[PDB]
Amino acid sequence: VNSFSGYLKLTDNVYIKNADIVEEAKKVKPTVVVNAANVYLKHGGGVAGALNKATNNAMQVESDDYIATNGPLKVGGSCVLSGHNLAKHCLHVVGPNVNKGEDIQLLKSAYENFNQHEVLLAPLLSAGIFGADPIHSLRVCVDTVRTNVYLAVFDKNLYDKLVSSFL
Ligand SMILES: O=C(O)C[C@@H]1CN(c2ncnc3[nH]ccc23)CCO1
Repeated sequence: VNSFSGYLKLTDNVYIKNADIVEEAKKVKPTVVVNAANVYLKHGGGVAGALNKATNNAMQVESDDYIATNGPLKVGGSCVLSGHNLAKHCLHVVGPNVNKGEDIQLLKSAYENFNQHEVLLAPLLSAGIFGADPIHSLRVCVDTVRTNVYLAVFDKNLYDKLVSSFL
């Protein structure tokens, strides 16, 4: 039993809710919140901008030190950093950004990072300003992630479309 509330069950291990991931993280304080990161960990907008703003820019400060030491992530890759006031840990995962021409096949590699964590609160990778089709993102999630994932979808209209079209 866990503290996630109000989710629709899509499969054995995938759950979905119309929610603001920032507000959901603040309420649940999950072990892991996933950030929709880029390779530079520049958290300017979308989910990343919202999560970083909620940490009062502490996420960005920590991320800048990470990059200065380690260099950029790979598209499809991830790193574990602090969750600050939102979660124990933040798993920064880089899905491909269609608006940069990155290969959508890398979306499966991106979701594979979730399998290193037993339970996660996450957004749909490569959705929103990353330019991929969220219906496709949900399908890849369900077909790739085997650990327990709680998906937060900000947009109510999109949430309803994702549920209604789910096979
Ligand atoms: O979850 C969605 O509905 C789609 C994502 C969410 N993206 C966000 N952008 C800025 N702030 C945010 N807070 C929470 C989500 C979020 C934008 C669109 O793609």
